[PDB]
Amino acid sequence: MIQQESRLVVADNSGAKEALCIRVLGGTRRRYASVGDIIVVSVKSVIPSSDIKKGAVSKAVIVRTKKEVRRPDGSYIRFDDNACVLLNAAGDIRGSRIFGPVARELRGTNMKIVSLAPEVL
RNA sequence: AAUACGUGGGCCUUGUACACACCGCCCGUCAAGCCAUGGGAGUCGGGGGUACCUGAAGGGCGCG
Repeated sequence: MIQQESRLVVADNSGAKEALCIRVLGGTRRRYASVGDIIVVSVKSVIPSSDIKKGAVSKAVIVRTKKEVRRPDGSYIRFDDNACVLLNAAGDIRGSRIFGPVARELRGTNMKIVSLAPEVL
């Protein structure tokens, strides 16, 4: 459950550390985004000598949600943070590593290259 | 014919920042062209220090 002005951890090896959600894409008055949803972000903090600049508007895919997500088999998963991965214009990973676990729902989001993740839960 | 003869050159000394020689040299501002370098709301880095919190391996100390 991520909305406009929510702050997310950036869970890849690109320069960004924190991001701010500008917009949830997908329709008029679409309020919330969950794992596997695409959002627009503004980069809030970077590491020194970062490829991406502070204040850069970018796209991202949500990979971890504090609010729990329901699976059709009656199971639920929730994480301790809210984390996203930045994307380029083509819709591909901007970086090369993924830090922390990612949700299993990302397999079906045509986002298979996040198989860089240490563990898919 | 008239009319009074007293008010630019040479010699000696002196100063010189001139020696094409005072029709000389020469300062400073404004304007023009290149070069280097100061101040500045801020903003971006680099490694070191202090304190705190976490904390591997391997010894020590009493499965911690």
